[PDB]
Amino acid sequence: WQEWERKVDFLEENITALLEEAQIQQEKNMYELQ
Amino acid sequence: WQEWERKVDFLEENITALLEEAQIQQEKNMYELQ
Amino acid sequence: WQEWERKVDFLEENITALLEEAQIQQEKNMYELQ
Amino acid sequence: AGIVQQQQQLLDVVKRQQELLRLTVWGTKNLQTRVT
Amino acid sequence: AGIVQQQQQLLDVVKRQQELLRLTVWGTKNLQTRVT
Amino acid sequence: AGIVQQQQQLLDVVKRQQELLRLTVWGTKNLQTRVT
Repeated sequence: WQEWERKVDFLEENITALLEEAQIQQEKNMYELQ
Repeated sequence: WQEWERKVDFLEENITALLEEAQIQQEKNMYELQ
Repeated sequence: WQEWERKVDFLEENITALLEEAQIQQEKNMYELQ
Repeated sequence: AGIVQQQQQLLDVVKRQQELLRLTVWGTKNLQTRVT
Repeated sequence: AGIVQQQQQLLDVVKRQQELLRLTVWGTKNLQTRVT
Repeated sequence: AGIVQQQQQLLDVVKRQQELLRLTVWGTKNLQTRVT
């Protein structure tokens, strides 16, 4: 459970950052489709 | 736990909504290339 | 909990497989669109 | 045709992840009922 | 457009799925604390 | 080719989520065994 906790915490921090980039890239797709 | 539940119950309904509408916008894009 | 467990195990394996397939299409897209 | 095709596969996996998410919330709700 | 749109809808689901996942990890943590 | 990369990122996200999800499920199962 000790290892589990730091793995889920990182995975959470990871996906959050990834979710930002995913949005930013999305912001560029329609910003640049034309 | 009271607000917790209230939240996961709203998220569930939300996601099912997005998934539903996504299936729609998906089939629209399918018959469109056509 | 008996059935529950049987379904999470299956779904976990199923999703990991669907993801792998998406990898094949992702590749064709990397190729084609380029 | 290939981007949309991937979109169907992407939406297909996200649907199943939800089924799995629902199952985990059920367990959590269930354990919660008892532990409480 | 219609697909760059489907791209957003997909991003929204995962965004929402993460919101739900967070809460579920919070529940697991809470129960784990009391159960032990 | 703007969307293809974005489709890879969304792919990587669902993958990270699946990993986190599997971990969450292990916790749900583990608690379950302790409770019963």
